[PDB]
Amino acid sequence: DETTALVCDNGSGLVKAGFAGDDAPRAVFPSIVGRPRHQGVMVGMGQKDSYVGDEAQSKRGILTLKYPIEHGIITNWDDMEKIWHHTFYNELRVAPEEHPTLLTEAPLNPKANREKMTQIMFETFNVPAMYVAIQAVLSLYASGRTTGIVLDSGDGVTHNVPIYEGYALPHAIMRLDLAGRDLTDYLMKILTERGYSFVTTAEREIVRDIKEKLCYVALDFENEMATAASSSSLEKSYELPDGQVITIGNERFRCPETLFQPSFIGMESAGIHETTYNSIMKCDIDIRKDLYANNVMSGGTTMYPGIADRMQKEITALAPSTMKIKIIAPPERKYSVWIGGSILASLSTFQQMWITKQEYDEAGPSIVHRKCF
Amino acid sequence: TTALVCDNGSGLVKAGFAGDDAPRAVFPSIVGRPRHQGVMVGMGQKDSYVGDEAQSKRGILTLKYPIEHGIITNWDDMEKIWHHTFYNELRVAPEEHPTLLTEAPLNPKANREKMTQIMFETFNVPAMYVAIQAVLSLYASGRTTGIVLDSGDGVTHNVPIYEGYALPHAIMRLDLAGRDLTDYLMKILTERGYSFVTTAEREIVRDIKEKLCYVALDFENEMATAASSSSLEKSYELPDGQVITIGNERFRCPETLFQPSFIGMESAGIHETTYNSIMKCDIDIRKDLYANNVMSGGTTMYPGIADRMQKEITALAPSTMKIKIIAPPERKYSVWIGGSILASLSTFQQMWITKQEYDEAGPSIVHRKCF
Amino acid sequence: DETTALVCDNGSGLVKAGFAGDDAPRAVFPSIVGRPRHQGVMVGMGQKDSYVGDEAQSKRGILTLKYPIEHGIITNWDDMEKIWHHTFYNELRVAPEEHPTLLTEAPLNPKANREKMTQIMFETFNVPAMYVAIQAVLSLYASGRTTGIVLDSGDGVTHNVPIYEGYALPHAIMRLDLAGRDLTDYLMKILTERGYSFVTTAEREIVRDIKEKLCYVALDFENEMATAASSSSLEKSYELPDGQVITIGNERFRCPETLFQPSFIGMESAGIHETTYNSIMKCDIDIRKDLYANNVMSGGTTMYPGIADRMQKEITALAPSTMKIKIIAPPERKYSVWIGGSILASLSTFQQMWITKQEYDEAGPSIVHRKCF
Amino acid sequence: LQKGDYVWMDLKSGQEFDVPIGAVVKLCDSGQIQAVDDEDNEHWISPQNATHIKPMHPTSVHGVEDMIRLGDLNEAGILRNLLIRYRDHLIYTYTGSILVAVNPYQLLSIYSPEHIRQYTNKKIGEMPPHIFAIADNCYFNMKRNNRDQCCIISGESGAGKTESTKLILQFLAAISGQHSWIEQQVLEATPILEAFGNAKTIRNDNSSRFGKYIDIHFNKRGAIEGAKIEQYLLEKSRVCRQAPDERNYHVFYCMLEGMNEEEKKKLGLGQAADYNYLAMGNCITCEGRVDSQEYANIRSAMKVLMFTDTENWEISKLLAAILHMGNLQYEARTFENLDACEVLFSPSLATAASLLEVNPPDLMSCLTSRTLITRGETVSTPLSREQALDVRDAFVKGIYGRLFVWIVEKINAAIYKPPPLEVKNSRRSIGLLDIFGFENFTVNSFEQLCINFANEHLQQFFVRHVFKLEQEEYDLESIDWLHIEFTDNQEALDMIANRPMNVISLIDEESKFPKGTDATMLHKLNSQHKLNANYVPPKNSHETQFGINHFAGVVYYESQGFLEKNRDTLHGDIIQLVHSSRNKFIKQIFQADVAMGAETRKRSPTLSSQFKRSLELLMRTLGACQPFFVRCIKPNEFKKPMLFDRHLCVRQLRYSGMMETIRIRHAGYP
Ligand SMILES: Nc1ncnc2c1ncn2[C@@H]1O[C@H](COP(=O)(O)OP(=O)(O)O)[C@@H](O)[C@H]1O
Ligand SMILES: Nc1ncnc2c1ncn2[C@@H]1O[C@H](COP(=O)(O)OP(=O)(O)O)[C@@H](O)[C@H]1O
Ligand SMILES: Nc1ncnc2c1ncn2[C@@H]1O[C@H](COP(=O)(O)OP(=O)(O)O)[C@@H](O)[C@H]1O
Ligand SMILES: Nc1ncnc2c1ncn2[C@@H]1O[C@H](COP(=O)(O)OP(=O)(O)O)[C@@H](O)[C@H]1O
Ligand SMILES: [Mg+2]
Ligand SMILES: [Mg+2]
Ligand SMILES: [Mg+2]
Ligand SMILES: [Mg+2]
Repeated sequence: DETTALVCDNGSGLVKAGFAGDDAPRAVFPSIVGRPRHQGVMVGMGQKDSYVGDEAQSKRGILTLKYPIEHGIITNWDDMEKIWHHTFYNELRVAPEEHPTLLTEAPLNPKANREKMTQIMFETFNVPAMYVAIQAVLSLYASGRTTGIVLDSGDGVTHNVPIYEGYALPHAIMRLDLAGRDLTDYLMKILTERGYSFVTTAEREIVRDIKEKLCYVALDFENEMATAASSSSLEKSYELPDGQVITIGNERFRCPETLFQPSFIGMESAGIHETTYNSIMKCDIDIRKDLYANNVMSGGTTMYPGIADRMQKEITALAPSTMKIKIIAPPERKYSVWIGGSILASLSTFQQMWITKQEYDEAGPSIVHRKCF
Repeated sequence: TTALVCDNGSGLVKAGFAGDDAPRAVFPSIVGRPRHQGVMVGMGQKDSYVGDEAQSKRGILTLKYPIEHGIITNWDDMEKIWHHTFYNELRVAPEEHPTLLTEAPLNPKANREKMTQIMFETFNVPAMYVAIQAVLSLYASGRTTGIVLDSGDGVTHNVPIYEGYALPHAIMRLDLAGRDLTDYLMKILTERGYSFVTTAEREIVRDIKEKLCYVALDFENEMATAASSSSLEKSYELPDGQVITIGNERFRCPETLFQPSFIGMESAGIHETTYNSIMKCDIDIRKDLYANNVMSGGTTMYPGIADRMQKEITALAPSTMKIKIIAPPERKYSVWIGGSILASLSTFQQMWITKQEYDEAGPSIVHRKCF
Repeated sequence: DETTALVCDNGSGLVKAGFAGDDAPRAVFPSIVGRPRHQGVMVGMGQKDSYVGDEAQSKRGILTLKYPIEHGIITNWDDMEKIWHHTFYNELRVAPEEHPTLLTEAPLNPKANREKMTQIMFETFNVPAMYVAIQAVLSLYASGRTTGIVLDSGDGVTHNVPIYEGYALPHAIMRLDLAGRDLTDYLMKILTERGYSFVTTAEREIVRDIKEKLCYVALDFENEMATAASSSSLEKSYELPDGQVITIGNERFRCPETLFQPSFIGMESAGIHETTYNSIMKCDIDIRKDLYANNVMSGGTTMYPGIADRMQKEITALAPSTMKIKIIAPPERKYSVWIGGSILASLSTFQQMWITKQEYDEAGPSIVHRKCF
Repeated sequence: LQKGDYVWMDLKSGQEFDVPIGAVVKLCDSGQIQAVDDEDNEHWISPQNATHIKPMHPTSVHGVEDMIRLGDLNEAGILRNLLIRYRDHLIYTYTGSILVAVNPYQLLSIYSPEHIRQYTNKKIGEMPPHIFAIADNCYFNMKRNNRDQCCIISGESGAGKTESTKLILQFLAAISGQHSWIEQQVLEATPILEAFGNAKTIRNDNSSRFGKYIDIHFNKRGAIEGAKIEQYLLEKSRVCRQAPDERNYHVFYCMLEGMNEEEKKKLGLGQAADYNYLAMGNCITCEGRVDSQEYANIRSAMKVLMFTDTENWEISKLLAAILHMGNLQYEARTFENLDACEVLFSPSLATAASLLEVNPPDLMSCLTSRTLITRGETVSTPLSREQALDVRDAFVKGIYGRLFVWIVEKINAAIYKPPPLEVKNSRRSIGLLDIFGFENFTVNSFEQLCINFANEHLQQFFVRHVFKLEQEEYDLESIDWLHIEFTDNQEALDMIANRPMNVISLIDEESKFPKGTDATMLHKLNSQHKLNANYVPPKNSHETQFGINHFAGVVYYESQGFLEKNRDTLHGDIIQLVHSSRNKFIKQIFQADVAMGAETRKRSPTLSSQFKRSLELLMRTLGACQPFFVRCIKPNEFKKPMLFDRHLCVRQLRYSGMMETIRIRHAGYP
């Protein structure tokens, strides 16, 4: 009777899991699987051939870390099973065969991804029911709105989905593959100018931590260049795990800048501001004002200081002067996708939209295409 | 059938049974032969003397070490030493007891293959195994993480280990050891007028080293104190009755460990070697390595060596870091204790090289199985 | 008027110097500085506190040799000054104050190295002009092409730079720190398995000579090992400078194999073949067909007898079966960087891109960042 | 379909131990069995659920002494047969060759000198079941085949195991002509041995923690020439650690209260709450006994067994020293980048040294240091805080174990009467073994694992004996049996202690392995035994329980507690301190140890190693003798003369292993 549903927002970098109804995710941990790369010499030591999640970042210096999901597409279908097993048994401590599960996905992904997710859920873990939903839609549920264009940016993909009164405009959906992982790689590349060298997958985590703790979005890129070149006030220090101290200057705001100028990492695509403006323009003329008044930002990549201010500045420059540009950046936007998923899964109206085991048994893995979205 | 742990060191032989606190037999690894003329007919005549009786009859014999710098030079003498260990010291038949042996990390493969062949054919052991000494030192220290500085009579080597995973690229070896320290003491004693040449006199100088040598924290200050006062001088009585007084030699002899340029070697000191081994390891690993500088071997028993190592490594390392030099009081037998623990483990019982495997594969089986 | 320029390809192991317009370098000597480590007893003998170049090899037995350049980065700015002084005066017989100088540098080096080179050249040797170039571009210049991906491998660094029709793709540039120095150090570690012990910095050159004279690359590593473990056809003999004879077997092809398997020395990176394939696949889809057939190999580390066949086999296995893989290994690739530098410095259109003394005086040492690359 | 019949009515109750009750049929409408299920219950059975009704076989209808010939050979039938006999004051029943006795909780009159002679020279089945009958046939077969016999008494604690041992000895006393003063001594030995060998558990106030064997030696054509008491499988982890709602051995409590105050003052004793070795169980007083009365019983029994007042004072001091060492407190120290200890000052430390008659500096160094004693030097090594607690507890357990052996030796000296062995026919012994039974508590620990491991050997010994007398015997005379399967169950034993990579050694290996924890031990067990069907791995990583499929069923053991109980570390310094002690008694009980000289103390046989060797010695003794099996069942938990709890009983039937006899019947010719 009172069978609580499961919401598993399995992103490219972090896995968010919990129960439908809770305020915050129960388990958050990196989506990595590590394997030993050295020689084991002590006989009788605990021999594990795989480390998943937080356990793989504690024994991080003797492992090779591999993300099973890149750009929102699952490339390794055994590491992903390992991660799902960890999430279900070792993190949530629940039996997968007695809880309906809700999964999230990027807007434009290959259909094979959804089909294999369906097959794995219904044949390996034997879930009673399943549903796959768009993260950008769940962001609106979290924000408590029915109208607005949402800018979701994790570390695999960045996408915009405009919605008006619960109606989505598919032709105005945009998808970019520039995200937090590319930001980390660009920072790791530009750190070599000062002398610091990070190559290993273990050092990639250190670079990501430096990015998260020191990087910010500059409102005026040229002036911030001038200030950084003329003074050391913008310089900050960070201590490496071995005790060495590094100092970074203009990199703090050069690294996040690639969001607005993707040409830095060699991409021809436009910035997030231009992408959002084009997505708004693709919609109907009447919808545009309400879309301007409601810009919802979600994802970890949107957590840089000043990103909302610069986004408002750029969209104000692009948009007509009469229109009022409002950037909605909730403080908990890092978990808005999961919160919206929980709200959606906790609705009575949603309980007849689950894909049940009988329908899968009679239709095959293609039932998800006609049921979910 | 209790396993036998035999730590065939360059200087001393530590032997015993697995699952014991301390080595059963600890005797020097020398083979002495008469160097004079036998005039009394009927006196018991022995071609060779091995170990304690060789030391006892040091006057009329010439002493030779079968093992030099960890490599077995004279296999006939080494076989004699193994026979003495098996039958005279431990009083155990080798054919009924598995035997565990130790070896330096970077010895030639021929040494290991020949040891395997001798064990399986000359002594016909049921099984045998060769292990690295630093891993056994960690086993004795009761840790699964840390960098081990094992210095004996032949070689000095560092092996960094984390959670049981060794980093072979960071393993370093150095040939400076107690034998070189003894020779350097023999050389520097000539400045005071004392002359030691014969191998027996070399053993006497080794005794003098072990009794009077120590490590000074500040070499220049210690030199100044020795030059300005006679407080550091100490007296030692030779077997014939003569007494010798030595001054700055006490701390000059161990200092060659930190300044290998004294004996004319270009290699870096032990502290710099440890620091380089730590730096070669991954950045996440370095903190646990710095906090777990395990020490083993007889050559690390000089007074103040732990303090000097801590000072040098602290100077080299970043200030935020915590440098801890772990020197157990029983570090001379830590390798044997670790070998006993390893042989006692039930998990290790599946990793012995059985006689059938040797009969099939040949002596090359040891590289496939051990390490 | 007719002021010939100077090309100084100061690598990590060798210094190649000469004049613009020449065919081959005029001065090729090791980049070391030697100092005595013993006690001088004979009063009257001329005492030198430093030996640079070939004299440090002639007096190798009583000196400590120190490379001032490691992994392409200059670490000893006094030893580097001594080497540059020796190159200018004692090897070239030319005053540096009246000749423009062209220098080479790794693509992804720290930005302080270039500035320090600029300051040293413009304040110590008083050169009238200067330029710093990238070695892969000069390798293409020597090879006489405009489209191709260059795999340069000296003994400091190994880097890949793809170029199409004179345009470089900076985001596809790969740098990897595994070269002849690491190969020598690995041979010096695997040579102890037979009883040979080289620990001295003077005995490092003997191991380097052994590697240069007896090491090749196997087409099939496992088959080569199986052959070497079944006969004595692969064994060769080398005589030490004191008459001792040493024999090596599978160490001949086990040393160069670490280029394709960096895990041998404990590195997590990928082999040179996979690095080249990734660099090619990081480019535009229209460029890959013309890059697969223009793999230009440069550097001294690519002189092994059989590397061009192994690399072709690996890239053919990695690439689609409809592309033609062609590895271009010129017989003179050991001097390709210098030849290309001479060709570039001899160009008439290049004379407007020199960093003049007035520009340096006006803009400080930072002029080089905007004048070069 | 008739009325008033007996029909097996099968309730669908969710309790784990539920079997059909059956009831007499009443009235006529629908099912309407009722008329008491077996006590008073009503069941308005409908026609739809009439499938719960199965007609009952006449042999099951009336209680049959031999359960082997029972019509419905099922747990429900066997449970029921006990029930009519118990309600009729019959507390004995056969299962072919196994007696089943139900503790009456009342003094019944089935035992009398008339009953002795009445059952004398009577084979099994000649008379109603009786504990005398097992004793008589055991005595008769003894001289008939000139082979030593053994009787095994086992069951749940408080089911009458000890009493049945007394009654069997009483019968064997009377079958001999002389009164045989030995038995009176054996009864006198019971209060002393039970005092030092039993303790209170959550289930029973007096629970046996070891195996008792009484080797009553029989002379040629005679009886009670001599008797020897030998103890096995003594639980020693309890001396230092007690589970919640459980308390240490009764000796410490009986000694601490009910003694002259001046005697306490000399020993330094106070109350019982002060000592952690007696108060961590949080139950000092056990309702239903006045331990002071037991102290008089203990001392008086000692006086009969030639225990002089000097000996008891020697014993009391050692027990006094145990309690004071228990209250010693250790504090962590860092020394010089190492692990060091510091025993906080307390009157217990000074009192312990005085009681042990050792130098206080010597006691301090021995508790907080270890010496290598290699050839040529000594070398002292500091101990960590966890290691210091280990050597302290090992010393405490060492004293109590050796003290227990001495008491058994002293009792043995007065009753053994060494038989003249110059004749080849030495004597024909009849061993009586009083052993614990299988338990499956809510929380099972290291103690339960060794206890459950022991019954695996006993059950295998029991199964083989039954199998031999099964179609292997009674078919062998007439009917073919080779087609019939007689497989054994050694897979469980092989996984536990009889194969490489067995469970016990993995516990021993993890005890000494560097940085060893209970979590790491569980991972070793999971990695090695995941594929084995007998092993049930924990479902999650956070779960700390592993399941082992014993013969009775799957039993889950808590990983926490291991690697702490299974560490009996006695260094050489401990024996050195004992040898130098002024007290002669402490040196006397360590007599084998004070002849030291072995560095094999790295072995220091752990509680697992000692338990196995004791079990192997026990099994060899039973192996040499032909076995007779007796099962004792407690009908109810609240002691009442007539109350038969079904769920409690059937649990004991399943865990006893008696059901294997019934199973092999079905495989053969039922
Ligand atoms: N405080 C922060 N500042 C900047 N970036 C952040 C911050 N916290 C997280 N990130 C980035 O967000 C990325 C993933 O975040 P998130 O969107 O929660 O996961 P997912 O991509 O699975 O949705 C990480 O790669 C990280 O670089
Ligand atoms: N107290 C001491 N002080 C200094 N050196 C010592 C001391 N005791 C032993 N040594 C040195 O230790 C060396 C041998 O120690 P050991 O480790 O047993 O040798 P091996 O490593 O060859 O087995 C001897 O050469 C001796 O010089
Ligand atoms: N024939 C050869 N075979 C193998 N390696 C070689 C050969 N010739 C030169 N090398 C290696 O090339 C390295 C330096 O060559 P070079 O490309 O001139 O270096 P750099 O580019 O740093 O000046 C040396 O370390 C040497 O080991
Ligand atoms: N056959 C019996 N007749 C009378 N009382 C009995 C009988 N068996 C057990 N009891 C009662 O049970 C109580 C405890 O039984 P005991 O045999 O001591 O338990 P355990 O088997 O645990 O030692 C005794 O007080 C005794 O009165
Ligand atoms: Mg997301
Ligand atoms: Mg040694
Ligand atoms: Mg080069
Ligand atoms: Mg009892």
